[PDB]
Amino acid sequence: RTREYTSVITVPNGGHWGKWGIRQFCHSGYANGFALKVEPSQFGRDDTALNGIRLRCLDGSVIESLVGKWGTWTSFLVCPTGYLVSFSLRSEKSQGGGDDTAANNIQFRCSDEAVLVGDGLSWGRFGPWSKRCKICGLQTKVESPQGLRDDTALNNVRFFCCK
Repeated sequence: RTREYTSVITVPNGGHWGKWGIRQFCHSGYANGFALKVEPSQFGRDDTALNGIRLRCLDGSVIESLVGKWGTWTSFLVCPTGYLVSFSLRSEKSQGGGDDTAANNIQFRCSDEAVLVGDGLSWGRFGPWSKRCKICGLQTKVESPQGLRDDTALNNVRFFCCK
């Protein structure tokens, strides 16, 4: 890895199908905001999944990891004061085969205790909060990124922590 980190923060819900992308980090400091690549809040088009998470680092740099090709990017949701420290994922439960457990939405906790809920899909439930640390990078697991709107979905995400 280029930037050094002390640990990885993960959550227990969230899919297992897809390929992990490249690990991206803020050049300096931590991230204090995020945006999402989601499909416009319209009706008819069957529900699918998030196609990406993108963080803003207090040093104006923006990072994402592996992104899907569908949906549009929302404006950023920024920390009132600190930086991001913990995240929770919204996902439906599954079964043996149909592992419908892609990530539907995400909410973060900032260092000042503010909670920022992404404006995503609202199907499923928020699972437990990951542990807390100073978020400086991320890595995304996306199923068929270049695929059809059909099975392209961000399945999981993990963030890296810095000193």
